[PDB]
Amino acid sequence: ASTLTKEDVLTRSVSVLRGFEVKTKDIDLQTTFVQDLGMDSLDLNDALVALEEEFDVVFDDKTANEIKTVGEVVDFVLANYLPTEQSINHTIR
Amino acid sequence: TNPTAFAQTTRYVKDSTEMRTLVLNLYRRYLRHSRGFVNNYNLDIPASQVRTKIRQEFERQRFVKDLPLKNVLYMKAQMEFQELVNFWKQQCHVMQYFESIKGDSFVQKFLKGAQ
Amino acid sequence: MLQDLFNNYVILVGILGLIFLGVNYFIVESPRMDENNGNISDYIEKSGPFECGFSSFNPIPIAFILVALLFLPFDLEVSSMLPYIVSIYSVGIYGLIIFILFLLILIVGFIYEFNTKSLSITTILHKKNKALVKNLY
Amino acid sequence: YSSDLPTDIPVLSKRPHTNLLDYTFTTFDKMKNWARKSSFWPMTFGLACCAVEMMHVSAPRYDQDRLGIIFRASPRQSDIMIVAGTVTNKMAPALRQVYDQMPYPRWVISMGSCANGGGYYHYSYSVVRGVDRIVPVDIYVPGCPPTSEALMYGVFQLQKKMMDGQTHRMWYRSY
Amino acid sequence: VSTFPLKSDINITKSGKTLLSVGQGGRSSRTGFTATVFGGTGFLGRVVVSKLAKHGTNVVVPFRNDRARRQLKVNGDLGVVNFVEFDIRNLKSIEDSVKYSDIVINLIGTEHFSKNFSIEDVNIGAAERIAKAAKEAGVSRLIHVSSYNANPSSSSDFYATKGIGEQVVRDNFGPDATIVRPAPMYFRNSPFLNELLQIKALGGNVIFKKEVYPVHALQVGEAIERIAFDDATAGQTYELFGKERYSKKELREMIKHIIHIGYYPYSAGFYLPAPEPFLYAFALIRQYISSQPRFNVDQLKRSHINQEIDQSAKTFTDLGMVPDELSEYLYRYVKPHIQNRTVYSKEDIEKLRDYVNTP
Amino acid sequence: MNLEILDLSILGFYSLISSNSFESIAILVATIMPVITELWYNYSQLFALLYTLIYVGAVVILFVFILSVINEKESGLFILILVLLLDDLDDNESNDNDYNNVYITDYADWFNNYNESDLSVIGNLLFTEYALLLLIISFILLMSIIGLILIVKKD
Amino acid sequence: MDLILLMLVAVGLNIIDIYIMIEILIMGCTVNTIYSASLDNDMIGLIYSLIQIIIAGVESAIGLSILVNYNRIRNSEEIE
Ligand SMILES: CCCCCCCCCCCCCCCCCC(=O)OC[C@H](COP(=O)(O)OCCN)OC(=O)CCCCCCCCCCCCCCCCC
Ligand SMILES: CCCCCCCCCCCCCCCCCC(=O)OC[C@H](COP(=O)(O)OCCN)OC(=O)CCCCCCCCCCCCCCCCC
Ligand SMILES: NC(=O)C1=CN([C@@H]2O[C@H](COP(=O)(O)OP(=O)(O)OC[C@H]3O[C@@H](n4cnc5c(N)ncnc54)[C@H](OP(=O)(O)O)[C@@H]3O)[C@@H](O)[C@H]2O)C=CC1
Ligand SMILES: CCCCCCCCCCCC(=O)OC[C@H](COP(=O)(O)OCC[N+](C)(C)C)OC(=O)CCCCCCCCCCC
Ligand code: SF4
Repeated sequence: ASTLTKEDVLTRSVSVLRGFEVKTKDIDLQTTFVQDLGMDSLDLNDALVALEEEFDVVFDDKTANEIKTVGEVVDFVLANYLPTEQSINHTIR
Repeated sequence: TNPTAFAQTTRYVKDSTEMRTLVLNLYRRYLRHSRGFVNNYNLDIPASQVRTKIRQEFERQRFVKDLPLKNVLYMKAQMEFQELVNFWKQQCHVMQYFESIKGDSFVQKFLKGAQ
Repeated sequence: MLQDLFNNYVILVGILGLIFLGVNYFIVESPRMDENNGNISDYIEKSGPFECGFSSFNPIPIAFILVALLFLPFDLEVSSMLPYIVSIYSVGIYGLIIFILFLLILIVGFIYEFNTKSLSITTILHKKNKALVKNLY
Repeated sequence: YSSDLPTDIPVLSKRPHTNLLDYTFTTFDKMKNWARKSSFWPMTFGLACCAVEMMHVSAPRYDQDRLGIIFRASPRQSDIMIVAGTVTNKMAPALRQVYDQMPYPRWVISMGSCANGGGYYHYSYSVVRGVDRIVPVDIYVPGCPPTSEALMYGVFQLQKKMMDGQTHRMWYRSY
Repeated sequence: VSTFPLKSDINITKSGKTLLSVGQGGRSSRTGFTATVFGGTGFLGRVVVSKLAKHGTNVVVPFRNDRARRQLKVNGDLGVVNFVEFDIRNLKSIEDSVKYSDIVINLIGTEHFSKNFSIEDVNIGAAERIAKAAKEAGVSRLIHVSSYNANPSSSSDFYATKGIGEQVVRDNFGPDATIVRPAPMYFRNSPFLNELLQIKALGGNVIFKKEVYPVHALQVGEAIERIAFDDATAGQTYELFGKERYSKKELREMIKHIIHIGYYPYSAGFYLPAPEPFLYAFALIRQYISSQPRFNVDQLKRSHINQEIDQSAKTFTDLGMVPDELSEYLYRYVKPHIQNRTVYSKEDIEKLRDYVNTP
Repeated sequence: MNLEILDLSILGFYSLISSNSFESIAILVATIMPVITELWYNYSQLFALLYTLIYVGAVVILFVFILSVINEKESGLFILILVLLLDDLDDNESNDNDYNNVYITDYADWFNNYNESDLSVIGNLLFTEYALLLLIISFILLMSIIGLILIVKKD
Repeated sequence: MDLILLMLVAVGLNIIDIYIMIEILIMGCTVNTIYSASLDNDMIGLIYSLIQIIIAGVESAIGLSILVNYNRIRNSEEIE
């Protein structure tokens, strides 16, 4: 099942964001990405890819130019989180 | 005939804005495969190092201006992506790719032989 | 009767096996003798897989997996005819008629696999063609 | 400490047998080298026009098999590596991987001009100028292509070197 | 290395020869020198020889093993790498490798005495003959390599003979000779590391409690290269070592943890508590029964002695080179022996080192 | 000094430390071989062979056949030794002390002038006396042949 | 030390390991039967053993056939 809730994404999101050069250390749902954190194209891609490495959710090309806030990413993970299929050994024994 | 993995048609893009978005997705594609490039080629540098070098590669040549020369730079960078992701370059070439690289005063160059 | 001679033969082959293992560990020249460049464990280049020179990174078909599974029945059929071999005389005609029935039941198994073409590897993933037809409007 | 090294004691390849051990470890060296001298199994590393001659040695006229030569495809089963043909830059990294997988002892024969020093394509942008930049070589066969006898002559000279190996006497006398 | 090693194109040696380097420093370039690297077929030589040849210096490598010298010729161009068959007991063959040599490097040094040589006969008898013979042929520069803990009065045979090796050279070659003391180097197939990776290491607690100052072998390989092209560094004593201090037992568990080697260490033989007499007896017994160089009695004593830095000597920075730490290179050199590979970066070695020290 | 005991002690160890499916398959062979050998001596030589021809020759090389199509991924030592040593204390599967520690004999008779192998008697009974067992077993094997196809064959 | 169910530790942690344990367990009943048939000098018991080997053979095939189909199911996408 999908064990991630909204708070779990939000709590762990900051730690990744605390790992990159951010104008303010206060980040929540309302906080933006390009404006509040002053991130350009290449800067913002690293954080977006980094959240792909932790939340294990792939962002497509359609949402690429349509990301403007950090709450959207947190809500996006819930709609797009699945557990990787476990082999026959893990599932039933 | 069936084209290989990670192939794209060679198209002469006639828009300034579309090329901007094509590049941005491409840069993410390199970062997505950051873990793989370490495990595939057995590179001595960790995953964060490769992203650092990839960023140094993408930051380097972002200021080009000619659209006819934009497509050429996007075409060949696609080949570099396709060659690397398909695991085509040998191990040695990737190791030496990241292993490449202040000058000296005139007296220093005069004595040994300069160029 | 009396298999002491066979027993010694079994011992000798077992002892002879270690001689195949051990003779190499004594005859070969040590690593320092040829090039000294490294031990087998250290020489990762040599102690690695061979892939025609270039480095690289069995989902077998149904039929291959199906032939293997069908080996188990047919092998138990053949290996259960052993009692009739050593007693073909004494059981007489009665055993012979039973024996033929014991096969005719298994022939239906043979017949069934023949019709469904379960053994064939089959080629459905590819080799498809179509006829071009004009669509005048 | 106390030390006294003589000066007139000769080198290994010139040192005659003196005691009975010097005859024992010479027997082991000849017996072991005779095995490698006869069971001479190269690797089919034909790359270019030089590879045609390497096939004609196996042909019935010359019959490399009579001398105990059986080409083995896998590097593990092959103790020699006859590098025949041009070694392009695109191949040189791959060639090193094939060479490094040969268990010791291992020999390399460079046949033809391309494998020796560049040959016809010495001034090419994508041709290694001599395979000796990549793998150590024990004998060079000159030709374009070397005649089927020239390769056999090159094989024979390398055989004459293997029969001169003195490894197990080296432990007794030089180690 | 970079692009050209020589500081100046024309260099005059102590013998008056005027050597002019040509080319831009490639394989087909030259430097006009002739550096005889004794013991070049060894672990250290294959780095000393490689750097000298690629930059155009002729290398004369005297060897006693015929099948080990073949791979040294790849590094140089045609005629750059030369070979001379020799033995330390053949004086004439020694003088064949020094007749045309402007640089003579000594690397011969053993830890185990054999049925033909003792520890003194090699660290002294070879060194004395090599140094004295080189002088008579007008060799401009001599460079020598000794132990990192040379001491004339030490009870360890290796350290005692290596120290006397320093004296006997300077009484034979003279004031021009140089002595370089390398700390235990780590590299591919390094004898320093090969003892740590071995699974069946009897007396592992006793052997690995010794302390060291590990140094990257490439830098020592360049350290001799820097000294070779310079005449300002005659008559000195150099000790080369790494800043961060490491101990074998600290490394052995650090090494094992990267390879991820529950029950297995307790069974396969990782930790073999054996009595001190047994270790002494086992080494003596193999010394007459073995045929390949095994663990020696001398390395039983050395395990009780820690590495000592000598203040009379000169460090890497004296040559303008900053030594590199084992943290930045320990992972890659055991990468052969190790889902998703975890690459233990330079900083993360401490975090591994932290995990070893925590009980 | 029954060396049969040592082999089982080894197998009783690698069974506890078995990690991947390679180890478990090797347990099956390392169980069959002590079975086959202890039957070749002692009790019955005919069934020591009938094990090898059927167990190893049909099922075990089919075990490793399917296992290559499944997957290949990935207390201490004193506890495992302690478990074995306590498990080894009692090894008398029966508890009739008189029946275990007293030996017996049989008296041979010359009446059976028609000496025949144990397999001939089995054939003389399985094909005549108990023919129904044989014909049902054929029917079961028929079910498997049709059974195995329907499960695996996708079409 | 069997009343503590020690044998469960000795079983592997895959479905294929469970299959092995069953066949070992069934093989224990045949060795007991051959023990009983030989001592009694009875060939009726040896007929039973022959049937146990044959029947337990079929059960092995059906089990692996189900397992192979089950394992194929996960990797049954077949998009290309
Ligand atoms: C002719 C005899 C040759 C014997 C070769 C193996 C000797 C080791 C002892 C195994 C026999 C003991 C009985 C247990 C069966 C094997 C189960 C097992 O775990 O084997 C372990 C074997 C050794 O590896 P090890 O390091 O000890 O364990 C951890 C491995 N990651 O690692 C393995 O997985 C084995 C790899 C080879 C498998 C070949 C097939 C198994 C052997 C079948 C012939 C042996 C018959 C049994 C003989 C002993 C009977 C008690
Ligand atoms: C060196 C020695 C090595 C020996 C190897 C085994 C070591 C001991 C391992 C544990 C032993 C516990 C079982 C003991 C044997 C089984 C019971 C039995 O057979 O009886 C023995 C004992 C007393 O029997 P007794 O009254 O003397 O009979 C004489 C009649 N003339 O009967 C008893 O009273 C024992 C007490 C059992 C009652 C309490 C436990 C039962 C409740 C928990 C059971 C666990 C859950 C099981 C659930 C069942 C599943 C539905
Ligand atoms: N990191 C390290 O390896 C260490 C460095 N040192 C010292 O640095 C010096 C460099 O040695 P190193 O390369 O590292 O290790 P090696 O023992 O492999 O070097 C030995 C070299 O000297 C030769 N040699 C030894 N004995 C004789 C002999 N009787 N006659 C002729 N040649 C002989 C060897 O010849 P061949 O191999 O061809 O038979 C080889 O060329 C040594 O003295 C070493 O003790 C100090 C501590 C450890
Ligand atoms: C039990 C283990 C298995 C069997 C062992 C035998 C395997 C084959 C051995 C190959 C030998 C080999 O190669 O000998 C032939 C080589 C080839 O001569 P060359 O190399 O040019 O040197 C020879 C010329 N010199 C020395 C001047 C440079 O030497 C010999 O003429 C050795 C001398 C002849 C020995 C005859 C007397 C001993 C007889 C022993 C037999 C009863
Ligand atoms: S040397 Fe001549 S024959 Fe040989 S590969 Fe080169 S061109 Fe062809």
